[PDB]
Amino acid sequence: EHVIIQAEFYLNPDQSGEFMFDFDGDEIFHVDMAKKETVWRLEEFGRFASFEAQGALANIAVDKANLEIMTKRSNYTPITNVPPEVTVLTNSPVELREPNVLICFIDKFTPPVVNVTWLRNGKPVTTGVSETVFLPREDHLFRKFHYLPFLPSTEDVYDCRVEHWGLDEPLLKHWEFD
Amino acid sequence: PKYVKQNTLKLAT
Amino acid sequence: QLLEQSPQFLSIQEGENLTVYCNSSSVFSSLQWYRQEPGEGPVLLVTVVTGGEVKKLKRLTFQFGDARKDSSLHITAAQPGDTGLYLCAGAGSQGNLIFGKGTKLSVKPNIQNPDPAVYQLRDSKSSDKSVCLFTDFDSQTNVSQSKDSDVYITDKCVLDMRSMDFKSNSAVAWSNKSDFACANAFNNSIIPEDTFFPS
Amino acid sequence: EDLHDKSELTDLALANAYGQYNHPFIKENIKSDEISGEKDLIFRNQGDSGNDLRVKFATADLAQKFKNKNVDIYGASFYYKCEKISENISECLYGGTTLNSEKLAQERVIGANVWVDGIQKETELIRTNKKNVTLQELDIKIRKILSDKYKIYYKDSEISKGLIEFDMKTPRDYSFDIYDLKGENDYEIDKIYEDNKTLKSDDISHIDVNLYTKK
Amino acid sequence: DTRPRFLWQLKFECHFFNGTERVRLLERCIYNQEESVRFDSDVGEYRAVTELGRPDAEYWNSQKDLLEQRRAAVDTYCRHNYGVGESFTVQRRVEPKVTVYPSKTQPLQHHNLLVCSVSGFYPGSIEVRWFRNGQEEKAGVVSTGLIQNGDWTFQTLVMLETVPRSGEVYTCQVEHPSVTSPLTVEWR
Amino acid sequence: DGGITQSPKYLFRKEGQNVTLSCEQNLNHDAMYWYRQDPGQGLRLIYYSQIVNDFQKGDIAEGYSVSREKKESFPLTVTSAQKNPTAFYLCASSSRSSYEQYFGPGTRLTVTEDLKNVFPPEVAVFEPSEAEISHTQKATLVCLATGFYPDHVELSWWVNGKEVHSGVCTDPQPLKEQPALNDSRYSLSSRLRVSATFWQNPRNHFRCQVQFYGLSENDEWTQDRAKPVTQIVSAEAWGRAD
Ligand code: NA
Repeated sequence: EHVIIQAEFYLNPDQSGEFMFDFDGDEIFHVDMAKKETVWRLEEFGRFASFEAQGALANIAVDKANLEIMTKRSNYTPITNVPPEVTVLTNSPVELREPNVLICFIDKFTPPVVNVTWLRNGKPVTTGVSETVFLPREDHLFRKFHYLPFLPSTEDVYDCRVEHWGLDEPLLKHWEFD
Repeated sequence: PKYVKQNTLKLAT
Repeated sequence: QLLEQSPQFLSIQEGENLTVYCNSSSVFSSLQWYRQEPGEGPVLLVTVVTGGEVKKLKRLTFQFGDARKDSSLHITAAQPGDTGLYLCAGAGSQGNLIFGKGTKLSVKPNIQNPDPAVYQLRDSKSSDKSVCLFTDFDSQTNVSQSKDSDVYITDKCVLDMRSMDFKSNSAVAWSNKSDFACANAFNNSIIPEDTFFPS
Repeated sequence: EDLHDKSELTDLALANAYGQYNHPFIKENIKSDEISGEKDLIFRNQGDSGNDLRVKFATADLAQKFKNKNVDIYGASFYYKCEKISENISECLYGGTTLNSEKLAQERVIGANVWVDGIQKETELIRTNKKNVTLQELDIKIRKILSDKYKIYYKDSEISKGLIEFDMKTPRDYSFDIYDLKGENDYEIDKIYEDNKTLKSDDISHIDVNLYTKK
Repeated sequence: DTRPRFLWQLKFECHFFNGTERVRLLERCIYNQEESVRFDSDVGEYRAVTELGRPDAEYWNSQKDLLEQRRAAVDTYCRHNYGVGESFTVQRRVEPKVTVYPSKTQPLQHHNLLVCSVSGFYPGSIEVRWFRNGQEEKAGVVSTGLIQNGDWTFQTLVMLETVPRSGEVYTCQVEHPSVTSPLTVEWR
Repeated sequence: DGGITQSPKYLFRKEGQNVTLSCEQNLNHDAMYWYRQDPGQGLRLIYYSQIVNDFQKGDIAEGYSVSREKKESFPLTVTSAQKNPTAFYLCASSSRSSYEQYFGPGTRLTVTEDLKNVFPPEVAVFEPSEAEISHTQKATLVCLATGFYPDHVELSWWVNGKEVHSGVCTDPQPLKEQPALNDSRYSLSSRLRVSATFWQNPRNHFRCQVQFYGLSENDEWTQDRAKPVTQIVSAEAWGRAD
């Protein structure tokens, strides 16, 4: 028993869209709209399979036009924002001086716009960072992963700062060496 | 081999 | 894409079998034959679409060359009603019909009781005018045109008196030259030696 | 052996392939009690315009199997080098034969994905009401769509290579190279179908078509 | 930034039962988190889920070749894609690393909470078991549940309430499809 | 019972004039075609149109123009730039359910060097000879239409007020009266043959009738003779015993 989901969205007035395939909750690939390429979640996927980005681009164009149609059809009812729940967690149990990965898991939110920062001590870090696209959920909210690789120490603390419109105040989740 | 996509459809106008 | 039709003209006696041809250096995907009466629209006879195809429609037999480069139209026991222009047309799998120049087919009727004669006919009007009527010759006879500017001679025409199971050929000659008489009107035609000349 | 290019084929070969896949012979509920050359089955006056029909197999057991059965025919029909059986015009055909009684309760629709240079084009559809359907019938039906939409057998179309794959729910899948014509003439081109290979209709999953340009 | 947003989401869901023996296609259109109209292969036509979806369902059900394409997508689309990614998804195996350590909290002295963490594994079906001296304990067991790291690996922590005694060896056992016999990690 | 039509059947113009040829069809076909036909040349494609609002040049489009605003209709315009306008013009239509091109009846266009050349036919009936009567027991009437230009005539025979086709033969080609002249006048003969007995009945009335297609009620005529308009010219004869 399994599920493959082709999931797309368009958002106004942000004018961003996304197109991705999901297997059981993991991303197989998405299409980068700006660069018109297919990006496999894991690199191995992309010598086993292929997908022509163009097909997604055509879909996104129809999604755009349809959103405008629906927006108007609903007498311009806007989305109700739903704040995310954040949990920070680590790749594997922390071992002092052995490269690990911090995981900021952003869950149960909509619309799909989110400003995310890693604060080491209190200053923002953007070195070796990575992230995923907005992944789908059965309730039609979104999930998103952010990644900060580091080296475990007592000499440091971390803060994943998450901003979202359904949050009256920027959300902060802390993680200190155990 | 190739992934097939389902086409998004134009809504009723 | 060029289609050539062979022969340009054919004159034949009723009862004979004949073949006409449509040729090209290019391959055709479909090839057609049309028949046309003078001053009318051509009518489709048949379309052939596979090499070696033979189609049979009563006395007509159409064939597509095995290598898609030619077609033949065969008529068994030709009849006068088969008279007309036979046009070949070729398509190609994509873009439109090109036509040949046509074989002009003339089938001459069997004439059962020839009685060749040349008569003189007077104007209905009190006017002093006359025509000469060459008539009742069999279809073996040909009528030549005038070799004189002021003598008019029409080709032969077959009329059909349907009620009387009777057909006949004729040709008309006229002039206003004082020089001209029915004895001499058809001198340039080869006519039967027993042609009747009244009085 | 890689996909053959259109450019390799004689004008005649393309015209013959166009002709075969655009004008197949299709008839239901006919029967032959007559074997010829031990392999072929004869249906007198049962072809186009009253022609005789010679349905040709690869083996005598195949002909004996349908001999004196109420069959359905669906195949690519030719005249050139069709052996005569009588003085009537004879029309020939390889295989394409199945049992007339063996019908589905409801029409089976089979979808076909299509890509050109990897670019996804409109999905195509074919149908059959046969419980068992020849592979010939479905190849004809796909190439007909491809001929109509993509002009695969026009010399001057942009399509230069093409592949059709039948994706079965059971283990064995089948493939056709659209330009790997076994020769210039209908009787050579169409021989591929002589094995009378037949698929259970319920076991067919779907079809994939890949066409390629010069680009 | 204050502008009201408007969102359009599209989902084509392929549900597989027993390899590829039974497939279900669910196609869903979603405006501002609200599904409006869907196609469900068990139904075979579009159906409005809210009144906003109504014009779409009936426009779409009016096109016979649309419906026909949709009803055969179970094959052309679902099985097709299943087959494409079978080697690297369905049959993906990553073996968990197993580790046992005392928790770094707990109430309230003269007691011990033990932690079994299984990390970096694929797929999510997993049985984790605790043993005291070769005999399994089921009382006082508490688990996080599966945690999906994104990146195609799971992790889970299983905890055990211990009232510790002299001589004891605790064991964490992990049974998983990437290994042909159980994984055991020992603690004292 | 749909079909294609063309109009008018006969078209006559002075050189330097653009002219419209009409073609309608109600066969509900999308595709339409115009050809010209010349003696010994067959048909050559001028223009075609695969569907309403679309048209595309043929082999010999120079001098010609079409519009296709409606499905039913495909006007051809022959422009003064066309160097050899005189021809027989055929329209055709087809569907994708058959290879067949269906043809309209054709329109004959003659372009004159100038309008002074235009003359209606004189028409005369010549009565059967008493030699043919005694020799064959039959009686041939001859009708002669002479001095007409352009060659745009239709002759018919009327016996007792009813048109006849039986016993009739009309030359399929006219004769050129003055061949060394490009706008030569024409002549045409026809025969009607009946039994002597039928000719000998003074109740039987015979009429040769020639519909001529000439100048319109718009063309300028100044010259001495009556204007050579579209008209019927006739001659008659009655049976006699004698
Ligand atoms: Na055929």
